[PDB]
Amino acid sequence: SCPPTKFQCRTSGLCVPLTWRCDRDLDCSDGSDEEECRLACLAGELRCTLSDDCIPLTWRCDGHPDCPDSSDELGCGTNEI
Amino acid sequence: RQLVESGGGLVQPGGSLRLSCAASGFTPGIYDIGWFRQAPGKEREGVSCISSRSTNYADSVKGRFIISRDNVKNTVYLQMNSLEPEDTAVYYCAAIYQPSNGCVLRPEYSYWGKGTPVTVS
Amino acid sequence: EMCEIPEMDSHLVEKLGQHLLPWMDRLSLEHLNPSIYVGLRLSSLQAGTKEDLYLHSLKLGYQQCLLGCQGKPSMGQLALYLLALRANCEFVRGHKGDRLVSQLKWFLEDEKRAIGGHPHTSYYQYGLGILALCLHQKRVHDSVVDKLLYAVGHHSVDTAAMAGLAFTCLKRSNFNPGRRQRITMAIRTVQEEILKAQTPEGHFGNVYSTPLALQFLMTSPELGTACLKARVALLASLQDGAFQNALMISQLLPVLNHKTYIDLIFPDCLAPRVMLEPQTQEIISVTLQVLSLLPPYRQSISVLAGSTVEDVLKKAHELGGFTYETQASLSGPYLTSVMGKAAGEREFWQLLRDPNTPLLQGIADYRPKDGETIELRLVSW
Ligand code: CNC
Ligand SMILES: [Ca+2]
Ligand SMILES: [Ca+2]
Ligand SMILES: [Ca+2]
Repeated sequence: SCPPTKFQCRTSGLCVPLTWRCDRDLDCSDGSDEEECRLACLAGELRCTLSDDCIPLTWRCDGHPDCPDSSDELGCGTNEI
Repeated sequence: RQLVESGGGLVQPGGSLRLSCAASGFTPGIYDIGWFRQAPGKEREGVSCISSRSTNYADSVKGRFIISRDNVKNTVYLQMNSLEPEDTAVYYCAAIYQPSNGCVLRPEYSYWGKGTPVTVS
Repeated sequence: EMCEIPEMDSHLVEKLGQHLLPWMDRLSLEHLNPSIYVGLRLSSLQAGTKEDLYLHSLKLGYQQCLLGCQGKPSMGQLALYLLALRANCEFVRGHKGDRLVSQLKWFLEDEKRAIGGHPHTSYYQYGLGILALCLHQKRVHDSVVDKLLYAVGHHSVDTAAMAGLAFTCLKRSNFNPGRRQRITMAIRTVQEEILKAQTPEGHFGNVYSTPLALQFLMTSPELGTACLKARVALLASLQDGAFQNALMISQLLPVLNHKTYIDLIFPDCLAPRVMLEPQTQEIISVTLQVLSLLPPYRQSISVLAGSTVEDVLKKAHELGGFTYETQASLSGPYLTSVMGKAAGEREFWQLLRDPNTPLLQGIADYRPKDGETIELRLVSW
């Protein structure tokens, strides 16, 4: 009973955009979306190794993955790699 | 820091121009940039803008001026085509953080430039 | 000492919630209000199956417009969206979740650069952002906290109150231990400032300031005499029916239920909640007036009684020779431009009534009495 652009969660009966179907994130209560599936930076900044995003060096090792690939948080707990 | 406009100067109708908004201390991917014009005795109007992560034009400019970003520079260019008299004004570029999908044309940006004079006869 | 709002019968909270219930069915991004969802969940009341649709609409609009619209949502509104996540016993999480948080960190970072100065938004939105992050145990750099720390120019009770909430979370979470001693001075001084702003009637600078001032006061042990003075104050104004604004109602319900935003550290989604269930002849004449512009505008407009200042402005526009512009906010229509002049930076169009007294409600809540003159004034702040 969902419009053409959205996928309807099987249990909850709610409407979820197809961008959310198969994105590794559980956006429906049961997980229906994820099942049946398959320029340079500045001075005090830092480049994510595999993406083109820039993040200030202070978001490195801060507890939160500020890069898509999580690289800002990789080496933490040990000198270098 | 701030942003600087240039590329403006006298031309006659039917001409071309290129305005250059060069942006210093701004992280490349995260701000909306937009071009704004204020003609003498007139409120500042929204001309064009380039999206943070797309393009929006003001309909008086539809098909006339086109925004773009130089990959090495971190500068955004408003390329000006099919010039008419009422496109005479000083031209400002501006910077705002608004990861909302589009950039906006309404005059609420947070970092403003000096303006570069563009006049036409 | 100690700061208590004693227990009350269901009816005053009941009808206070009946002013929230119509919004639960207004899911356009233009109207979606995370502050409302938070205050319901933190309250004695509930709207049942509507709450899940309401949350879903937020998770829809906010995630699609910021990660994929018509403008906005705002970064400050994103902070309230996070609080709504806690209000449902969730941590921001996942790929979409991680990106949202980084966005809101960028906000806190941009604002920190601009200060170097004022923030582009407000110190309120600044501490609101820190507090949402701290509620999902995400950390912000010591340098970010420092901007807030120094900010306690002159500030309203709400601003200090929200700062206080941000710092209380930092302390209780042991976050930013580099500044530990300075957060507790800030918490202390935020307390001493709110008490100074108590009005003779008993309010912490305004009736609307009192909910948030109480939330912050409720978290950190003159104290109780001021808080009793506050409760009489508050209670009188509820009988006078001062709380009509949804956002205001949403900041006050948590207090009536003995909760603050800081309780979202440890959300209690199961505690049971009471289920919320769902013309004039007169014509009055208001004189609308604008003096910040030359030559001044002053006219009498004739509208039905019970009309709001908004109702007047529309009518002044219809009759000719008056224009204004508003923009949507979580609290209703905000007045942005009057007569072609728009509020500049550090400017706003203030609303007043006779005599030179600023209104405590906006253009869509204030209902002028027959004969009141209403000013729109372009004021610096
Ligand atoms: C700083 C601030 C404060 N303000 Co002003 C104050 N002081 N405000 C705003 C500033 C906005 C600009 C900015 N850079 O933020 C400021 C001072 C210019 C603005 C204007 C005044 N404020 C005044 C009050 C009393 C409102 N404001 C509050 C929201 C009071 C707030 C305190 C509080 N307890 O909430 C407050 C501390 C912070 C608002 C915020 O950031 N919310 C969080 C944000 C995430 O949500 P938001 O909805 O997107 O925020 C925007 C709106 O709230 C909008 N807005 C701000 N105030 C209002 C008021 C109304 C009535 C409406 C409809 C929208 C707004 O501006 C924000 C974005 O710029 C409200 C609680 C404050 C209070 N303590 O009483 C109060 C309304 C109470 C009620 N019953 O609804 C307004 C009436 C005062 C007047 N006499 O003119 C007036 C707005 C008039 C108008 N043009 O329509
Ligand atoms: Ca998904
Ligand atoms: Ca990080
Ligand atoms: Ca944008």
